[PDB]
Amino acid sequence: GLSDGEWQLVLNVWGKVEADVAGHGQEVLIRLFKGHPETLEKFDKFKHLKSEDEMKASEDLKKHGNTVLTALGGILKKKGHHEAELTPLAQSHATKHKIPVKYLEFISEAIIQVLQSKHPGDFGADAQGAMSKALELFRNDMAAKYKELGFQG
Ligand code: HEM
Repeated sequence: GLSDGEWQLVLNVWGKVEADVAGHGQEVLIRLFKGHPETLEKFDKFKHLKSEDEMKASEDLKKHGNTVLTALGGILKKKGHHEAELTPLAQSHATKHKIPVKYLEFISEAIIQVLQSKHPGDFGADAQGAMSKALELFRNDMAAKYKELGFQG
């Protein structure tokens, strides 16, 4: 449900993430886990991190943040015509990783916070509104797929 100009604002600030995907991805998962501690409990591999300093040092957390934002970028570049990219993620998150839809709101919040924290000058009011709409469209489509698969949306 985005306009073409709102997709361009999203893809233009996504270019800042592409200049450093793993660094943004690491900061998103740290913000997700420090903001909403219960999300960390879905990651069996990341329990042992008892602090933001242990999370910062974890090369596996950084590698997983990289994988997370590389997939999200694949989804955003499709501008809404993203069913083929979205399906595999809704499949794996609804079944194997046991992620509720609400946790998707939390990581959406962490992404905006990261973008605002790292690019305050480039991520103004128009870019913010457009990225919020993009992440809402992703969340909504993820939830519709979960319902299709027999899960709570
Ligand atoms: C923008 C939203 C998200 C994206 C793009 C994303 C993407 C991914 C990708 C690409 C993988 C590896 C492939 C796969 O298994 O599907 C993955 C794994 C995983 N995701 Fe996400 N994810 C998102 C949100 C979440 C949230 C909010 C949680 C938990 C609160 C979560 C939990 C996990 C877990 C537990 C795994 C498996 C990790 C492991 O290797 O041990 N994901 N995610």
